[PDB]
Amino acid sequence: DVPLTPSQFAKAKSENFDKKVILSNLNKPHALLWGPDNQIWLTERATGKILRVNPESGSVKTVFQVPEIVNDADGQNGLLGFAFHPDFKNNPYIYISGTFKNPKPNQTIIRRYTYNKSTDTLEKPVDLLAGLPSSKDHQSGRLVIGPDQKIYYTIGDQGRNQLAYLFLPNQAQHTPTQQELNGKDYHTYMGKVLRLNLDGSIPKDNPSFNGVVSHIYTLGHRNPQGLAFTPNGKLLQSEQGPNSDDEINLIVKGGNYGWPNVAGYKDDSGYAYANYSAAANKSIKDLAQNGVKVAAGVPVTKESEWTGKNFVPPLKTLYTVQDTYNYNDPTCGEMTYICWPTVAPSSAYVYKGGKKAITGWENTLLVPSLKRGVIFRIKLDPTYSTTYDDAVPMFKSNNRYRDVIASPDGNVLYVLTDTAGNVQKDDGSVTNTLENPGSLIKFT
Amino acid sequence: DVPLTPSQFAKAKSENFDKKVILSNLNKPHALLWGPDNQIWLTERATGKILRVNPESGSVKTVFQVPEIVNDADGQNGLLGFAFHPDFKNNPYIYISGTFKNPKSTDKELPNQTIIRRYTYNKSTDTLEKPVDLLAGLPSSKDHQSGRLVIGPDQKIYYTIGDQGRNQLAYLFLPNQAQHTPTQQELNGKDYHTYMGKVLRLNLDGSIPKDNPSFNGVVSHIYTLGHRNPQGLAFTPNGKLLQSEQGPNSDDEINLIVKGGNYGWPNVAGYKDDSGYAYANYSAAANKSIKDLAQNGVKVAAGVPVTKESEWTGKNFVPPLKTLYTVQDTYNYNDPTCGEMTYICWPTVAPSSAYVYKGGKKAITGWENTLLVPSLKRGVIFRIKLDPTYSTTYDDAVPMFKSNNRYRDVIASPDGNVLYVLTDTAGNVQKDDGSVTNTLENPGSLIKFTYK
Ligand SMILES: O=C(O)c1cc(C(=O)O)c2c(n1)C(=O)C(=O)c1cc(C(=O)O)[nH]c1-2
Ligand SMILES: O=C(O)c1cc(C(=O)O)c2c(n1)C(=O)C(=O)c1cc(C(=O)O)[nH]c1-2
Ligand SMILES: [Ca+2]
Ligand SMILES: [Ca+2]
Ligand SMILES: [Ca+2]
Ligand SMILES: [Ca+2]
Ligand SMILES: [Ca+2]
Ligand SMILES: [Ca+2]
Repeated sequence: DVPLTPSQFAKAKSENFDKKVILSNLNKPHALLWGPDNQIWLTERATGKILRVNPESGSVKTVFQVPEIVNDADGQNGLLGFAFHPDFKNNPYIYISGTFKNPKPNQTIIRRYTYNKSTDTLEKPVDLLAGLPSSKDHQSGRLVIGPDQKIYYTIGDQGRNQLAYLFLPNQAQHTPTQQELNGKDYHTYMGKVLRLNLDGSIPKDNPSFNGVVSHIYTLGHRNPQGLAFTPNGKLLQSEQGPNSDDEINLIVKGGNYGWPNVAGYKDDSGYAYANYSAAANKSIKDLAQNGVKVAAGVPVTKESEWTGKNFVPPLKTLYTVQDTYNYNDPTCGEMTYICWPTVAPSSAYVYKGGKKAITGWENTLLVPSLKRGVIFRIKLDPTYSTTYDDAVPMFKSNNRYRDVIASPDGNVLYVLTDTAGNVQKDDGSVTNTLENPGSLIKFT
Repeated sequence: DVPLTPSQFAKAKSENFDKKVILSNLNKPHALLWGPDNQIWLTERATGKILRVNPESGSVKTVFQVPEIVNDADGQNGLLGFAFHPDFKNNPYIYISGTFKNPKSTDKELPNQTIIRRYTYNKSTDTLEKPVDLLAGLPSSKDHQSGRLVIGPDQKIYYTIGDQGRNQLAYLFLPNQAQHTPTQQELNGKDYHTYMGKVLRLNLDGSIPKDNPSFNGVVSHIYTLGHRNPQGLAFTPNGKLLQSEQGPNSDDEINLIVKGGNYGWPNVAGYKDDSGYAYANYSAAANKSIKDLAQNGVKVAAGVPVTKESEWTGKNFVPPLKTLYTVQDTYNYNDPTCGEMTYICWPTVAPSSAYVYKGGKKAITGWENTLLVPSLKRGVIFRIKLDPTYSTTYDDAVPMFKSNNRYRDVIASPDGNVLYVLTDTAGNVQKDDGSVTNTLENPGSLIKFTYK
């Protein structure tokens, strides 16, 4: 898609909705879910707390706090995954993923907790899968259980080939060896959508890569923070691209999603793969022009020059631009990245409507934007095969939307907001003064 | 997708297949189908003939010649639609569409109508009898007629009807109707002028299906709108409707036909990316003596209104699964390696058809869930892979059977180890070096390609 202008975003205030803050003092609220008790359960990434807010009153109780969660003030790590069991009534289990120190600097662990209604807390912990990659960047961590009862988990590319991890060789394309996988060497589990049994083991019907079946379901992802199933069993996803091509992808078994060789469509438009991990002298500066304009010494590969297999394109990109696009926009003062042709999707929620269904939102995908302070409504067709028209921005505000769910009746939306950060105001300029820090707000 | 280079096309020779010309010098062979009698049936667009060929022996027989078929030697009109009834044994019906004089016209060009008609096949007499007009009075012209006709899993006739070439070449100043929809009043008087650049869905008796999508309040024969020249149309085993379509100077498409979907033509070619194309409305040109620069709307003569794809106020837009090809605004549409024929070097392939490879007891390795797209101007058969559910494409369109021929249509034998293709009798094609020729290796031919 084509970038919306600062003007277009500013006029997307969603006047037709009543805004109402439920919670205010929250420490990096990450994910929120509609609990099996008709209560909203959210998480705090830094602290590892699992709250339970009464959606009708706003009363909150700290159910449990995941112990030893590591969190870098400058990072995206901490308590990440968070899901319930499909049949909670009969199987009261909660699934999470978090950043924990690795005695042999950190690892990522997918852990199952056992819910005790009597004491109303989490007990009997079992590690489903550990030794997973960890860094301060692009951890992703969306954890959902599918219609097949499998754990679907997104694990980012750890931020390799950019910023702090500029010269680390991106492994979104890398797959494990039978020998490594046999030694629980999950170093390849970067930029992947994992699919695992409820005991952390490898599903026997998982896709094969290099003659090897592992926990990998799909590959070639950057920072896929959005992951949600549709009423008909399809897997929609939202992902963060580089200076461009944030995506809405349809996850399919064994599908290769191109990162880092391809950002968005394979069109050689506005992005080229500049591999800094192969640069001669590692002193070379990343010009931050999305690979379109690079410093001498860095091997650049056109997406069209990629010799990949099973490449699956996005259903939509926010946004795709041409090579003439200016990645240094003066409108964003110093924070030049906020003026990049992206929206920074923090999640992906599939709106199931209800007896109070918002009119015209049938088969829509809600995608919250961090940097743009909007929540996108992406309409798809009844079969969830394609998108109709564009991504319509909603609830414009000086806030960084982190997640979003809807009530059963489906007339009220609950969104989480970043405790702090940079967001684009009504003009093209930027600010770090967030209107609603670490909050759970409700739109009716 | 990004355009292949002449050299990449050139090496797509396909040595892994045996090339064997069955027939030659057919009169503008258009569509071929695999008959129930395990014999190959093909159509001759100009003459209106229906030929039955013996796959192994090559014996031809003119089974039937559709009477009054109108065809301009220079146009894309004539006998178009050609389909058998799914259960041909119980229901021996052949469905066609063709250009016929319209006694009820009021124009120069626009003197013809397109008619979807049913024929009954007589076993012992071996010819088509008892003709039944199902839907007549359909738009007609020399350009973009499309005319693919398939019978859907729902027992409905699905038909592609091009935008009639409006807004280009000989119809440059005619207002494109791809996005237009019929009023009830028009539907009552059987006025189907708006049936342009559409995928029609109609009952077998030719009436409007009660469960057809609505467009601006009216349920008509329209299933999907906003098409240019959709020559490819084929159902996948799981009921999905795949389609191939010709774009302007760029953005040929592989589309997934979705009920009520707006495929955007002419305001959008390929993705809504505002890249390489722009909608220049020549019918609204200030001074109409102006010329069409043929630079895909990026650069147009003075006086012609131009609307960006992003400025398009349309709804239900469905983007293509793949574009052949998409390029940026800096693209040079005046490519000197094609010289006098500046159109063949454009980032397009002129997809001539769309065939779903169903495999079989001798299926080709790795061809599961593929879509064979014959290219006219590139002399290749693109093999496009999709996932098992036919939801997405895998990788790019791979060129096959490179040759100085205009591939028109393609099918596979039931066992799946041989491909049968039709080539144009005359026309332009890109040579291995990127330049143009009209010297076709196998003019109006029926070629069989057998696998390893
Ligand atoms: O393209 C951008 O301008 C931009 C902005 C932001 C942002 O504002 O937080 C992120 C990203 N990109 C991004 O790629 C990304 O993976 C990301 C993660 C986060 C986050 O807060 O967890 N922000 C962002
Ligand atoms: O862009 C092109 O270079 C190009 C080439 C050709 C061709 O080679 O026939 C056609 C077209 N475009 C085209 O747009 C088109 O609708 C078309 C129809 C036909 C045909 O033979 O029926 N060719 C072509
Ligand atoms: Ca980004
Ligand atoms: Ca991708
Ligand atoms: Ca791209
Ligand atoms: Ca064309
Ligand atoms: Ca289209
Ligand atoms: Ca376009």
